[PDB]
Amino acid sequence: RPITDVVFVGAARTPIGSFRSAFNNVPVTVLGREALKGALKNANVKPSLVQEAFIGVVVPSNAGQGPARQVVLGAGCDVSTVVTAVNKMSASGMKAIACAASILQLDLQEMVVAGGMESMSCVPFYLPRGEIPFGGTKLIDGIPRDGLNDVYNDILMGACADKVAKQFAITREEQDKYAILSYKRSAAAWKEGIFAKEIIPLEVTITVEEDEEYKKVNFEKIPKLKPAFTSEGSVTAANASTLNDGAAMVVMTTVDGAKKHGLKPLARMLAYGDAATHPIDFGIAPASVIPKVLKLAGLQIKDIDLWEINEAFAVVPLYTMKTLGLDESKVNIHGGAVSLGHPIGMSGARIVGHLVHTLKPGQKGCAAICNGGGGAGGMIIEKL
Amino acid sequence: RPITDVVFVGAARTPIGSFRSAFNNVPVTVLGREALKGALKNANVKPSLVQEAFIGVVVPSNAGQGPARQVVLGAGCDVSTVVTAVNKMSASGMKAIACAASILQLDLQEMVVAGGMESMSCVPFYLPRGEIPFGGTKLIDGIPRDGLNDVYNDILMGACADKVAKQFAITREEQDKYAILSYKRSAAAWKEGIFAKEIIPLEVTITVEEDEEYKKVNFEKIPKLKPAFTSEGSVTAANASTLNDGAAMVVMTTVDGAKKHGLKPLARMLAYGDAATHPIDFGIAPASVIPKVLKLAGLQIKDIDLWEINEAFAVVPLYTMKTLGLDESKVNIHGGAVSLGHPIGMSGARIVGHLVHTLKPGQKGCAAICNGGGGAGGMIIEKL
Amino acid sequence: RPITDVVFVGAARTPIGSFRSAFNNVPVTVLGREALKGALKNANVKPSLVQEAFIGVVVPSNAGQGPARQVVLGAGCDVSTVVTAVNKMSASGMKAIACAASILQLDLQEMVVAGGMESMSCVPFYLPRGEIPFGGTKLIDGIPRDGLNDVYNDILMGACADKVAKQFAITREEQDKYAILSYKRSAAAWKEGIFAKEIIPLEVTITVEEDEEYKKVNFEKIPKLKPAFTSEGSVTAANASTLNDGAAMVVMTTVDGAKKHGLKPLARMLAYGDAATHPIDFGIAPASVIPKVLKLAGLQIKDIDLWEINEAFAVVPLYTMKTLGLDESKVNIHGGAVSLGHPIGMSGARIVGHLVHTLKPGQKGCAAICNGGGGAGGMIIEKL
Amino acid sequence: RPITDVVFVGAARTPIGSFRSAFNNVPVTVLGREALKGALKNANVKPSLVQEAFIGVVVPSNAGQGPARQVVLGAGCDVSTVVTAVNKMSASGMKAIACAASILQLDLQEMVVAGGMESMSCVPFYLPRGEIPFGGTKLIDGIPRDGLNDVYNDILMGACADKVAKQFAITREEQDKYAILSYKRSAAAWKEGIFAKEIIPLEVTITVEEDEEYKKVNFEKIPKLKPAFTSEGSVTAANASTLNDGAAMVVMTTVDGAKKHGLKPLARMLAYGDAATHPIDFGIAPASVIPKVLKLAGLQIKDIDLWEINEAFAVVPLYTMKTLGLDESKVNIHGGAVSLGHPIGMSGARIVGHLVHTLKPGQKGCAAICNGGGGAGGMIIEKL
Ligand SMILES: CCC(=O)SCCNC(=O)CCNC(=O)[C@H](O)C(C)(C)COP(=O)(O)OP(=O)(O)OC[C@H]1O[C@@H](n2cnc3c(N)ncnc32)[C@H](O)[C@@H]1OP(=O)(O)O
Ligand SMILES: CCC(=O)SCCNC(=O)CCNC(=O)[C@H](O)C(C)(C)COP(=O)(O)OP(=O)(O)OC[C@H]1O[C@@H](n2cnc3c(N)ncnc32)[C@H](O)[C@@H]1OP(=O)(O)O
Ligand SMILES: CCC(=O)SCCNC(=O)CCNC(=O)[C@H](O)C(C)(C)COP(=O)(O)OP(=O)(O)OC[C@H]1O[C@@H](n2cnc3c(N)ncnc32)[C@H](O)[C@@H]1OP(=O)(O)O
Ligand SMILES: CCC(=O)SCCNC(=O)CCNC(=O)[C@H](O)C(C)(C)COP(=O)(O)OP(=O)(O)OC[C@H]1O[C@@H](n2cnc3c(N)ncnc32)[C@H](O)[C@@H]1OP(=O)(O)O
Repeated sequence: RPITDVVFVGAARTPIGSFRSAFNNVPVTVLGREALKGALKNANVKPSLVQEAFIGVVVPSNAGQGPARQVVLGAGCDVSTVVTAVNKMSASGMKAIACAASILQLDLQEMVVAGGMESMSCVPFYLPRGEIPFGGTKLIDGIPRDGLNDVYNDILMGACADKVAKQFAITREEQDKYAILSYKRSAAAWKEGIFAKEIIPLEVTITVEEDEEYKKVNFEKIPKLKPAFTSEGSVTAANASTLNDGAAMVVMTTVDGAKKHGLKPLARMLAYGDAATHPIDFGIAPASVIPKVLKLAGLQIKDIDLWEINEAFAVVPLYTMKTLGLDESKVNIHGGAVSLGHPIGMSGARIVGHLVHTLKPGQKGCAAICNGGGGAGGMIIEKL
Repeated sequence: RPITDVVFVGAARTPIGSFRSAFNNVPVTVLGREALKGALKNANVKPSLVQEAFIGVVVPSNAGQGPARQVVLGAGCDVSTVVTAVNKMSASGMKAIACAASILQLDLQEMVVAGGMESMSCVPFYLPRGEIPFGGTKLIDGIPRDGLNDVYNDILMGACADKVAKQFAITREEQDKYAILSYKRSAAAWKEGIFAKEIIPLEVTITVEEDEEYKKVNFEKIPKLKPAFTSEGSVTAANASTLNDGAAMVVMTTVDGAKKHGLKPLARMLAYGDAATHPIDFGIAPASVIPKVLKLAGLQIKDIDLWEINEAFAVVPLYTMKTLGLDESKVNIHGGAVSLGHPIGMSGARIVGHLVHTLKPGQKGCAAICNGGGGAGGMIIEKL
Repeated sequence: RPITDVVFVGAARTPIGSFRSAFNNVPVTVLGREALKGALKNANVKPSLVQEAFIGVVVPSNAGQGPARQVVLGAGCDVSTVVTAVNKMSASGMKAIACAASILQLDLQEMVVAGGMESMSCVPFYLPRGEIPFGGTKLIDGIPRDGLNDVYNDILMGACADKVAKQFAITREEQDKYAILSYKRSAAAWKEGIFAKEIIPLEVTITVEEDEEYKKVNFEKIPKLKPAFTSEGSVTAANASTLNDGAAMVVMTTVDGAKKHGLKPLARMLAYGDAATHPIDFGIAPASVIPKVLKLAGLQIKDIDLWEINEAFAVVPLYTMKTLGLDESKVNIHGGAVSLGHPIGMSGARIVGHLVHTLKPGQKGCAAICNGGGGAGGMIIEKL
Repeated sequence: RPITDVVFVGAARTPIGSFRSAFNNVPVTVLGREALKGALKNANVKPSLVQEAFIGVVVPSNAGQGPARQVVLGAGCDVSTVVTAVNKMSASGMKAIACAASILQLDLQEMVVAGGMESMSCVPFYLPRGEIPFGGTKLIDGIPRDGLNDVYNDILMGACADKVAKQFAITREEQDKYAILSYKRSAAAWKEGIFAKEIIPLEVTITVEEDEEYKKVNFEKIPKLKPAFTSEGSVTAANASTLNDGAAMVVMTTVDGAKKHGLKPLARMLAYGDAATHPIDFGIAPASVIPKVLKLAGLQIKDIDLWEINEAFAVVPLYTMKTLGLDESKVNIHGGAVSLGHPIGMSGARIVGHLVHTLKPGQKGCAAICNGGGGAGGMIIEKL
């Protein structure tokens, strides 16, 4: 099969909750379950048709055995469904979609689901096994420990971004200008109904139906903030992604599978892949994966109508756009992780699902998402 | 490409350590690093040639950001290497190999490594985020919580095995006879040098060069033990797999990649896949995945020379053999997880690597490994 | 020396804070320090004159080394001051005063301070030393563990009170009537300025100057509440004492010491002592200690103008009054622990200090306070 | 009464166990129970005659409600018995005896028990109440937190001793010579049967009948050790007291009570008291309390036949002896806390009970014990 036989037939996501707020105490598996129910409904695919699932999640500690399996069975899929979880840090939700696409192209399955999820609010603290040391010991926070602290450099992802920003003269002022644009774009998109196709609401009693993060902004305060990660840094709490909860899922099949069940293909796969570099330099990895997947698709930069370059920090889209010569009016046009937030296992799936829904038929979209350890995932789709 | 273009060029593993013993306080990332270095040496592949890695690991809590990445960089691979972790419970090490095979068949990479790892000794305890409730709360053990307790039935994997055993009249005595055979087969294999090709030793100061579990047996005591999981049960500490630490890796390429680099293919891929059923019934899933992968390879039961059916409990090989009509003299002939131990992320890779080394040229081997949540992975290879 | 040579020259207390409210995160040592500064100021005694201190505190875990010493040095006393802490559960603050009185009567010191303190809000959770058990373990709440759970019966103090209430036909209705009277008396006393002599305020920024608990009442809801401790119980959250934070201190000397420093004796000691019975029956112990200290003072029930019978539960003053034939109009006339709250190490000192301030000159007051394990302290003073 | 009317009629103690060794996991209340039963048996006093108890214990966290009460009821005393715990750090066991003596002299009771206890092995770790902070927090060790760290200087008691040693030229070599003498004196006393009168054994299954610490010595290694507390320090693990478990109790009455019950007085009280100085200087406090209690008894240094100056560190007896001009052949003649160990709540009672048994009729003994926060207790008795 050619890669273009792989089609997306549905996509949905939860709202993104703010840290310890809307989805406080809501396990990641609940979020994933509701996103998957939503995606299957969007696809008009009954859960019993799903043969296999790949779900990204980075720090599922204390969510119980096989949280990806919990999601799939919770969404009503049959126990015959095959399920795997993947962790590629913030690329997890995209890599899950890639793995699903690979088994479809090899005709190993016909109907598959994929996506990503994270509850950063529910990440626990750790105590090591064995003898508690005389004199006491640290209760370890799983978020920096397994999520956000670089092992090799022993500094947070944001401090890595400070390094890249200084090296490439990406100023505090440019980062704040970009952050403001992201917040304003997120608000405009919500007002225009842009997310209506892709959002499913949750009851928690309250009903959560809107992204929580993007109203949490004070434009006048942004240039006044102190550096958040290093003493002479440029990255701040306003121009960095936030800690968040959410899930995003897609339903994928082959052209034959769609015909067989009378489904409407929403988009098709053109290319996917990954690139990596030094851990501290994850911020430049999207600029390497993008040419790689363009080449796989037989396309050039001018052929992409919309870019989703995950806003890990304002630093990353800024580096990527300037280094590759991208038009900012075609990049992250409905906001991104700086203003919508960043449940790390979710975001890679969210930005792909967003392109599936928001591209006009015929248009091509490219998503690129950097990840801890120095990587980035890339993916190109064509709207149908 | 055809699946038969996918070839294994190397395989290696650490010894398996017993719980809180040989590899006590040794992070999973150290174990995986040494297994990966060993596999690359076995393949005569310089680490700089590795383009992508998939590594299985089930409960990596508190091992730091991106433990699979830590392994790959620790082993000397270039920062350009693409890395993903996978969790399919005890099938993780096998599913990783499958994912690697898929991208090789699609010509998305040429040189890939895959495997699995677990340090059960280093799994931590959890405390949830937020208010410790008045009256106190439970400090949670990550091993049952994220590893071994079934979410849906709220019983341990061994209690699930008790259920399957009683349903299908797999007696305590049959389970004990199988357990004794496994311990004896493990000791005989060690004495005969069977594992010399696949083992790499580790310095921990001690040198660990031998599987620690298989000498921890008293044959006369085995029929005297009480049930380990349920009051009227048949599963015991002796006829159940143990808790362990270890890692296993393989190096994979295409027939063209092997030619290009002057490498000797050891084995080729014939088929891989997965099946699943009700979570409590994971023990019967290997009996479903085996016919599935036989059909994918165009083979019958008689065409397989060696079976590796992971010994999660003696129950599982016994059910599988009697349901499919397998010859026990061709099943788990050098022992298995009851006597060698079961680092859950490792075992699916171990049993495939074992077939790569121990099959005679021209022979075909089938590996099947059940997993929490109701699944099993399957794989068939042919020795060259 | 006769006991009547022992005189009180000052007394002060903090407001009582509600659980995890006004004094949340304020260590017990801060509360004790401010109460002791206040008492010394009330006495017109410079801190350098204090020779010895006894301070009651029941659960000082994690308050650091020698919290009683911390209080004394924090209040400005010289390092030459001798300091001891005592724990007699809820009798601690009274027993501390008794011990101080004993060394004054023996002329072993001339100027001493005594009192009680507790921060129930700051009591920690416990994890035992050594190997954390496989499968997890309980994080133990210090409040029930070291404060409120009876060791012998393995039930809470309130469940003990249910037992005594049922045995002596002290009804739910009588307990609620008493609880209402306590809340109304507390409010009336605050409005009338009754506590103005004895209270010192604290800055925490906010200024805490009033008892927090006594406004936390809904009179209409009281008869509607469910039992709080046992399924068919009579004790409820409204008619039981609450969990609270506070400290109370007194300054004591001999008649000669007062003359020497030109101090005004506020009251003199007539008798003190203790009685005890079966742990579950602590509620009847005040009725035994009262005749004991009356006999020591050469007095009868009619000779006491005011009674302070600590309101551990409404059960306890009710039992005591009816069994001894006391006039309720002379008992706990300005409220008590049901409505003002009950920092367990404090209350014994509070009720004595209250009598020191609120008796008219010439009048005699008797304080009696039951305690976990089956005890009660008693004390009689004469206002001067 | 005169102080000389107060008589000791019995004394006993557990062996002292080494940290996490003989009495590992044995609650302090068990140790105190057995010591109290033993003392009552030594006195030939039936437990039902005991009217009141004072028991010292410094860090009873997680030992349950009212551990002193648990000891008294566990020993078979009547529920009518009045019970109080006291904490004066390492003076607790002595101050308890003082408090008992005071109420006997005032004729408030006739038959009283007193002593001290500690299980340092069972001291727990602490987690504060409320939100675990983002980023994690310290699991606190109760031993330094509530036992051994000075609050004001934020250094351990051993670091305070380093300060006193350097200020007064008490050399490493002098401290080591004293430590060696203590270990040798302890071994000689054990061999000579010195402790046979005062020890009661315990079943834990093992029988513990001997002090565990004094054989844990290597004389040749002592001068080779590194400082234990400060980089340029003189205090080492060998010349400092150790962490230990144990309990010691006495039975006390008046000359009239002894006559009434046909008991033999063993010793009489001559004086008791306390002194204090700056917290870091607790090591010089015994040199202040000794002249104080000598004056109270109308005695001089030459009138004392045996000194028990608690060996918190070798520093403390050395300072005391040279400052007061004491004859070392009369000081700690059967070893002390450096070689026998130092359960902090126990030791003040142990050294007084030891004098009760080991003094010859007509001899006078003085005990002095320093304590955290800057204090020392002192006591003088006369053997009958
Ligand atoms: C490797 C590939 C990747 O994807 S890396 C990305 C992974 N994710 C991350 O690294 C998450 C990084 N983010 C964080 O760690 C947190 O959000 C950080 C930066 C630490 C901020 O947390 P925290 O300090 O708790 O936030 P805060 O809300 O209290 O803000 C601090 C001060 O800044 C202000 N602030 C914040 N946002 C805005 C805004 N949009 N507009 C105006 N002001 C803002 C807050 O008001 C606050 O101010 P103040 O100090 O209280 O006065
Ligand atoms: C879903 C797909 C899957 O892969 S499921 C499988 C995943 N893994 C698991 O589920 C791990 C299951 N195993 C376990 O949980 C533990 O190994 C269990 C069964 C609990 C045993 O742990 P534990 O009780 O600590 O072991 P233990 O060594 O103290 O043994 C208990 C008593 O039995 C004995 N015993 C043990 N093994 C043998 C043997 N081979 N021969 C003779 N005797 C044996 C021990 O001597 C011990 O005896 P005793 O009670 O001390 O007298
Ligand atoms: C041995 C000698 C001694 O001194 S023994 C005494 C030592 N101290 C103790 O034993 C403390 C005993 N008290 C306690 O343990 C707690 O205060 C108990 C009883 C458990 C209550 O705690 P908690 O359940 O958290 O309180 P809550 O405020 O949520 O109340 C529960 C429901 O009752 C109500 N309530 C309470 N007080 C009143 C009142 N004064 N008037 C009207 N209603 C009241 C609350 O509104 C609450 O109602 P709801 O269930 O939320 O609808
Ligand atoms: C304020 C009034 C007071 O009463 S203050 C006193 C209160 N109590 C205290 O302060 C307790 C002070 N003691 C302690 O904290 C511990 O005992 C300290 C000093 C920290 C020692 O603990 P730890 O380091 O675990 O001991 P350790 O047995 O491992 O010994 C360390 C090395 O020294 C050696 N050592 C020890 N004792 C002896 C001896 N008697 N003869 C010869 N050698 C000795 C050990 O062999 C050990 O050597 P190595 O480093 O393993 O080679």
